[PDB]
Amino acid sequence: LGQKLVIWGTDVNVAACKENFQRFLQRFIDPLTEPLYMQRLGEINVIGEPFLNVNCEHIKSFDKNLYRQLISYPQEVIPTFDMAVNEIFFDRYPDSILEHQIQVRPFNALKTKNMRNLNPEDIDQLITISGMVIRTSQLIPEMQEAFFQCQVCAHTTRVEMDRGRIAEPSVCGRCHTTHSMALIHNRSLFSDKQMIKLQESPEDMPAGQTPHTVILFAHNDLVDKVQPGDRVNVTGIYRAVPIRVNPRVSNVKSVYKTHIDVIHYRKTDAKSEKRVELLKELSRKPDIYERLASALAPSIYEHEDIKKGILLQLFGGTRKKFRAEINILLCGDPGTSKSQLLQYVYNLVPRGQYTSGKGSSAVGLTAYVMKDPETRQLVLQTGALVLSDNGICCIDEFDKMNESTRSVLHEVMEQQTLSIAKAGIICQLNARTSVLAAANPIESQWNPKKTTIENIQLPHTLLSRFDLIFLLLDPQDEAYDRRLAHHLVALYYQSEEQAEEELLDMAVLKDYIAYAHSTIMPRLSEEASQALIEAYVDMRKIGSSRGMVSAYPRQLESLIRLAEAHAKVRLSNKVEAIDVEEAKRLHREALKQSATDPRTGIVDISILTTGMSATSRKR
Amino acid sequence: TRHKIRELTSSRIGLLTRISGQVVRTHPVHPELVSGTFLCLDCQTVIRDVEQQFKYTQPNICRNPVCANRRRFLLDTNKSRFVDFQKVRIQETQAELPRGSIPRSLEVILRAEAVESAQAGDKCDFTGTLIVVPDVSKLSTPGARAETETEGIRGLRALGVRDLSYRLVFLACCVAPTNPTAESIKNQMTVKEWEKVFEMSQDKNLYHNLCTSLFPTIHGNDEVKRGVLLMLFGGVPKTTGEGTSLRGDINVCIVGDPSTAKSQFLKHVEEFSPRAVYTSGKASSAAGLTAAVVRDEESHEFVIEAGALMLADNGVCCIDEFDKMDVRDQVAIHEAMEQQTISITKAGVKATLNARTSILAAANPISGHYDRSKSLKQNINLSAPIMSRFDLFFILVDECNEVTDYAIARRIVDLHSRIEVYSLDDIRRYLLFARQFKPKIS
Amino acid sequence: LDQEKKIDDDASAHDQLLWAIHLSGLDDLLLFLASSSAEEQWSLHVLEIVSLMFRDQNPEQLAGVGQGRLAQERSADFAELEVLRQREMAEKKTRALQRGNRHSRFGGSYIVQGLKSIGERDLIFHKGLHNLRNYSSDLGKQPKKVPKRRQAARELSIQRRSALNVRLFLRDF
DNA sequence: CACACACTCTCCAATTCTCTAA
DNA sequence: TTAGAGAATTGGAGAGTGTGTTTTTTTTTTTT
Ligand SMILES: [Zn+2]
Ligand SMILES: [Zn+2]
Repeated sequence: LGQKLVIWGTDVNVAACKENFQRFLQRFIDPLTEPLYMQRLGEINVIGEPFLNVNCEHIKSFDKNLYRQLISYPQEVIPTFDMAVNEIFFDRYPDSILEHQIQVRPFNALKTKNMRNLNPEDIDQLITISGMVIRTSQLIPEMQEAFFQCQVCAHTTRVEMDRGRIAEPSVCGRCHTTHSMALIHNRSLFSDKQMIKLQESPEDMPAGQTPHTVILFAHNDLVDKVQPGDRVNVTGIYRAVPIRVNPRVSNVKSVYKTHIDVIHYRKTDAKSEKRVELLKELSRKPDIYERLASALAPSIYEHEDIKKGILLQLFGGTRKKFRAEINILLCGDPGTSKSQLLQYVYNLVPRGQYTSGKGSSAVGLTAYVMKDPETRQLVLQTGALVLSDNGICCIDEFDKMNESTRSVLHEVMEQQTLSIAKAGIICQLNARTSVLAAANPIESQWNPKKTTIENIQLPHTLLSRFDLIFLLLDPQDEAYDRRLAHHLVALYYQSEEQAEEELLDMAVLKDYIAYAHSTIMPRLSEEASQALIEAYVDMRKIGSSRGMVSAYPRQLESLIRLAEAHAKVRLSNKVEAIDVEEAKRLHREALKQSATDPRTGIVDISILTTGMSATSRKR
Repeated sequence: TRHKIRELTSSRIGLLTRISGQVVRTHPVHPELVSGTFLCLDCQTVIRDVEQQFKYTQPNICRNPVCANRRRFLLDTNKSRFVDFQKVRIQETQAELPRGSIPRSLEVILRAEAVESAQAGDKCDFTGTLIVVPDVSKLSTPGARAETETEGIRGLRALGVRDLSYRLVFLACCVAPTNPTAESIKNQMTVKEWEKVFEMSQDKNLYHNLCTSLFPTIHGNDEVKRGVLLMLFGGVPKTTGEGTSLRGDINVCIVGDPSTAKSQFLKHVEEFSPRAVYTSGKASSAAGLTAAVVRDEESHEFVIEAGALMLADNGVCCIDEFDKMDVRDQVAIHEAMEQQTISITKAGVKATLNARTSILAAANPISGHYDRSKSLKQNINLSAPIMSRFDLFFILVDECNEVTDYAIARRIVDLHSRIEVYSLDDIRRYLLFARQFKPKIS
Repeated sequence: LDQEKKIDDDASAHDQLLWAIHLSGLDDLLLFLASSSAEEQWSLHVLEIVSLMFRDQNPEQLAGVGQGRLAQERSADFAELEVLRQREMAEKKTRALQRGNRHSRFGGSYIVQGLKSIGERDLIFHKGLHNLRNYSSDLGKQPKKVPKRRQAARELSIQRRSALNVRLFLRDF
């Protein structure tokens, strides 16, 4: 009987606790009006989730003693609260159906302890701690009901798990043969379980100390909700269990291993027609192209055409070998704005990636095969170019990638695939990634006596695959320096209003790009076709002088990509002469910056081969 | 319904389920005892159809009702029943992998007819059931003793004082790809396909029709289109009376400026044909166009990583940037082109590997522009032994013609706008049908 | 029946034997021997043959096998499978609600103040409130090993029907 | 080695067989 | 005729016995 039940050696009455929690559910209307948690139990009826999250601050404000009993004795109290919630969910809404009994999930919003100060006095208390997940194990199947069958006579029985053990039948009731009941593993019933290793956050550490870690266990319906690298305030019971000295011996070490029996996660670092009509109205705004290009990278100064090219890359061409991915190269001295621009723009798009061209990159450009450490089996770890299969890949310090990386990147940029024949695996992974690059000069400074390919020492076989190449060196003008200094002073005086304006611009920019990807598919108009043919023929007519080649058809395909991207920027859905002229302008400016021989200006052969005519005529 | 690998929770145990995944490793095929036939050692009765589960289980009572024996049994391997057995490691396919997360791996088990149909790297749909598999090392039995971080269950007689853990395994009853000889051709060819290949064989000027259909994006270069088409059809390989081969595959090289359509030819060929490979002259791996020798830390022992020509064995290898090989590949290319083999002899491996491959090379002349005053030998850096390997050399030079430039631009633009004589599937079927013929010489 | 472990109306070896008897027409000779008065010494043997012919069957089911019984039994099999599955699902949900929604090692212990243990102190309960909701004082116990001379008798047969064609032939017989 | 499987061996007692009274 | 007390046979609980339990040097190929 409920009224006779009392927590063991505790004098807390279970029925009183249940009724007090029901009173909390009934009366708590005031988080700052129906009760908040009865509103949530109205929502759960249609949402269908099997849990009710509740705030321990709310419980404490309603009743100090109930909160204290929850914190002190969660192992008994939380099942009591579950029974209370499942009674209320059929007192109200009595005709409802739900596949599982509701699980209450108490939590304090902030940490009650930090993991360095956990003590044995905290054992079996409800606590919550802040941390970062280091590793997350495979889904462990944990038994909850053992199904036994008689080997002789096929009689079956079911027995509950007591405290992890099984009360094996020892004799079959329907034929009385001893030791004849056999556990049928796949007829038994299992719940989900997973181990999570949690490290304290870096700011919480003492000065120069290595991290402490704690083990978490998350069970059914709360199992796979966290990933490595994320941050969480995790609420659970601080358990202490014995560990056996040897797997074949039941002696246990005197020192108990501890872990967190997880009850609630709260991720702390992860974060419509109105949106559609706002974006549609914004697409008709005058100079929307310049508006979006200026919204790109507010911290960076004056680089208009670079931002415009990055915008056209982020919008991309029309998908349908018909590669629509626009390739962009940034080129300039170390310490300049290109690295900051890459580190900004990679998080501005879904499916994006950022990596270094050097061997210290966390995720390499090439796919490889490794032994997964937690299980020591082979796993095909694909590279960043493959993980960014429909997004931008930001390759910083592009220039100094080794020859194998150069070859596989050439393969990716030309074929939009990455072939691997490593360890018996033979497969051709898709990589429709938009390569955005940042390349330094080989020496410490840019050399105006030399063109881009000779300064950066990259092959023409890679440089000719890029749609646009831009120079990020700064002028030596005192007006430029003074304007840059005023801009940097404004960045120093950046305040909350500028931050909110920049974040509003960032949000609408992300939404605009995603919507344009989702719905816009530009297609050629007749004037677009005539303009593109005219552009290619005109830029080929320059070759009448000196008998040189001044263009090649991949330039035309690049212009098609850029025009389609510009049409997608303004949500036209049909590409026409306005887009084609902007594509021509930006493309010609990129060639003017990149393909300029110092002796004669722009010359197209610099991209086709290294060593332009003014250099090669030494021999 | 197809489930993701992430959705294989314990609630899915025992249910029919379909998943998609990429195979990573395939283990050897073994015989698995499905049901033992046992002999009772102290009354000589045979017991048939003893089902097994996971630990090898002999029967626990004698079939002879009055017999007291419960341990002394002997397996009859000859009258027992076995099934073919393989386990394969898969992982999440590329489409299913969540962002910024390690790929999740799963052990699939294949039985009977499915025991080698899936190989590593293949993207395959598996149908079957998620099962739970015990830690069989922990279980002692009358048949065999035990063989000895999480807690696990307790309390079973067979388990003793140990604790039993569990792991999830997908018992696949079927496997298929996620997206898909003379006897085989004769069986596969349906009546429409027979009529189509017959009409193509009787098609007058099938030469130009196939050239146009296979290379519609290419402007001009009819001779090069014809040569590459003949490369696809190929010659008859032969074996001398002394067991020495005569090459049947031809090899074609296309030299041209970087501004011309030499890469377009290779891309069209590799898009069209099955089993073909595209590669640069420079290697994107330790192995290049030919094999290389690498240690693996699983044994700290040398093995051979295969190159592009071996992957293109019995096929076509398109090699762009042919002029810029490494010395190892450039030397081994001599054997591969003519002898159609690669003979590696290094520490821990001796192997004559097969490269029965037709090569479509694309080359850049020195100084970019093809100089007509210079000979082709002076234009390219390929050595005379290499140049003798090729059956055909073709030259693509970027003329400054206004009409040609307008035609190229028009072809690109109107083809790009069009996308929304023969289809490539028809050409594939006719080519596979035609390659079974072995013309004699009159 | 380890090898003849055969389902509701799959033809057993006995069914095939009876069908062979029917096709050979020896059933007509048995009927002639039973109906004829000239050779009544074989009547006892023919009674034995008939008694061995009918072993799985019972007359109430056998007499009702009309020509249209196959379609009826198809629908009956589907209905029986449906009710069996629904019954099993209901039993599963009763077991699921009996145990809690927390995992097995989710601890916590209670005292029932008004209930004496086998000693003088109150009982301490460990299996959770949901097991206390319908408490029984034999939850953790095992059954007793009753000795061989004390065990009850059990049925020597279970009612697998013979194949429907054999049932029609046996009804006609 | 000291703590667990597997087997043998011993005597206690649990249940039935047989004789007697109600 | 039906039910309880004394004697006989066999199940099995328990005691005893036997057995089982990263880090350095040297090489080789390939990467620059
Ligand atoms: Zn049984
Ligand atoms: Zn026996």
